[PDB]
Amino acid sequence: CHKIPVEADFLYAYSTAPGYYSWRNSKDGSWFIQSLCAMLKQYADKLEFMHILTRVNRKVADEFEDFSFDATFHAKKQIPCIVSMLTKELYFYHH
Amino acid sequence: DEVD
Amino acid sequence: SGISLDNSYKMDYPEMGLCIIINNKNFHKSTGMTSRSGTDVDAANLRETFRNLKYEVRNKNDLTREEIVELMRDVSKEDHSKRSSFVCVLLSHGEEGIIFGTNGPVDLKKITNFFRGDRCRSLTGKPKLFIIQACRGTELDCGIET
Repeated sequence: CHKIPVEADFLYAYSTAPGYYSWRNSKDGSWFIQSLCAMLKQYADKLEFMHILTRVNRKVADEFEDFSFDATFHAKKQIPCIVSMLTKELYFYHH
Repeated sequence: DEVD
Repeated sequence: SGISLDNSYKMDYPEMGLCIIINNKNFHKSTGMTSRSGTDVDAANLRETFRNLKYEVRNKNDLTREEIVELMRDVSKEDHSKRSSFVCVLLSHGEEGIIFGTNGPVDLKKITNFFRGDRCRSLTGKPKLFIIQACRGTELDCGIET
């Protein structure tokens, strides 16, 4: 009885804000993927996906700051960027 | 720490 | 039956769906792109995390731009009728709107267009998740002390 947009039902979970570098630790992995996996492990049986990704935003924003011998690159920060074209709530569990 |  | 609500995606199909992880660590020398130390830790963490969410994980390593496009095309032409969702994780260099194959760039729009509602009918109405660890430019966030 209707159409949906061809761009509907996509979610882009970007590691960093538009225009910005994204940070990766050579020993620990990237700040964003480290945090995403931790929050999925802790909350995927408990929280809707946008709320999980908001916890990821907080973890990356609060807990990481790079160390560099280069003054241009030292002591910088990162915020991930959730881009949702979803039309429903997303829970990884059911029933 | 490195950039991508 | 009783009152029904339709506010959440149906995630009780027989399969959760595919989780495609593209892990680009080493780039062709001619590109000048640096190796992405640490990305194997990410790829292993993602494989385990999405395994425990019951996704069918497929890890791919060091794909050219041509291989990325062909992989995405082929996956979009699979029958996802029995799958609840689709996940693609991209680990690479990037700039705004772009992720890098080992030999050059791919527009993110080219990748995601394969999964458009009109082009992948067995995923129409289902969540299509793209998780992107890549640069989006060269700006640095100086932060502010609280």
